[PDB]
Amino acid sequence: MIRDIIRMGDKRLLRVAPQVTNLGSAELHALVSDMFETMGAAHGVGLAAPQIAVDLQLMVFGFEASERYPEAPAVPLTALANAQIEPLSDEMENGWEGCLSIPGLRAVIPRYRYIRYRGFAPDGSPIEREAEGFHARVVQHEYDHLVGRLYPSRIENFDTFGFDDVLS
Amino acid sequence: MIRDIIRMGDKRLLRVAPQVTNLGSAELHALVSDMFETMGAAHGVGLAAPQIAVDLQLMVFGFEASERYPEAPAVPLTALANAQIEPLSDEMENGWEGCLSIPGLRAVIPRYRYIRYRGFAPDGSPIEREAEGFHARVVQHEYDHLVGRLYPSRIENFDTFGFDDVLS
Ligand SMILES: CSCC[C@H](NC=O)C(=O)N[C@@H](C)C(=O)O
Ligand SMILES: CSCC[C@H](NC=O)C(=O)N[C@@H](C)C(=O)O
Ligand code: NA
Ligand code: NA
Ligand code: NA
Ligand code: NA
Repeated sequence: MIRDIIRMGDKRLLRVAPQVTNLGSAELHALVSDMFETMGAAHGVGLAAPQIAVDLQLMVFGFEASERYPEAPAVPLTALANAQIEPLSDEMENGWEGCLSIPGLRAVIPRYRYIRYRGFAPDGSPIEREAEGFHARVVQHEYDHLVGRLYPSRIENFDTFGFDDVLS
Repeated sequence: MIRDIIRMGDKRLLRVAPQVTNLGSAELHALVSDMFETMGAAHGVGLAAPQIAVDLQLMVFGFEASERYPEAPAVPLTALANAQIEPLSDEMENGWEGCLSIPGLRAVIPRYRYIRYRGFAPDGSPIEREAEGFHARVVQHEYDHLVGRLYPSRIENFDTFGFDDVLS
């Protein structure tokens, strides 16, 4: 079932989401199914549960290939609960992001180039991976959603903030 | 003639505009006529020349009444060239702004509560006024456009940044 994506301005995107506690459940599998479906219909590369007004530490992401980010390597399709994230150096990297809760826009956002993330797959198997570049960025971006944070609060150069069809 | 309003992302909104040097001219009157017309069609309370891709220190503003800002007192309809602005105290005030170059959005922006602004009417008569509250805010907002600045770079609380129909 495709869910409605709530847009910036909605208080529900500003919450700190509680943990998932129903790993391996039919309810959770259904929710993640919906998230993948919803992410697909909106052409996202990630999607965070709060974006569909469900207050939980849960995200999905990945693609074989992206139209939006053609140079991006494949990122494994992943559903991740109770994510925690750790930078593996201080090195930052700028890159383009946009948000489905902020349709039509993008900006350049600095993110850690290298991270580790940990959590659980929906069946309850533990996940821990090191990630870099775009893979890392995506997970940081989704992580932010889980703590009530959106990319505009991280823009440093506002000359890069603009509409997709316009930006130059 | 209604002009196209360029949207955030366009480099032309990021320029520092040169002075108007054709006060009292038919060309300038025509340009301001267009600006008032354009501002009217888009339901603005101000509009800055760079928003219609004309690189000049020129702005129009004012209304008898605003649907968008019903509590706002009338601000005199004004066309102002070569504006300069001076705060009259350090007191700041938060209020809602939106931008026609950023359709659909608004945020809370701190502005000087009290200013003086100076410049010329299109016929070349000098204008100097003291202004407060909403009158002041509008002129600051348009002034920003003339130096390559947009309101997102002044947002301090990003919880207030959001879509019009959503914000709560
Ligand atoms: C590259 S980081 C952006 C990840 C998000 N998911 C957000 O919750 C997107 O898929 N964004 C799309 C819309 C994009 O960047 O164009
Ligand atoms: C109240 S300050 C906003 C002034 C601008 N003019 C900008 O160049 C507007 O008229 N904004 C409208 C769209 C609004 O605030 O809703
Ligand atoms: Na928040
Ligand atoms: Na975008
Ligand atoms: Na600028
Ligand atoms: Na608005």
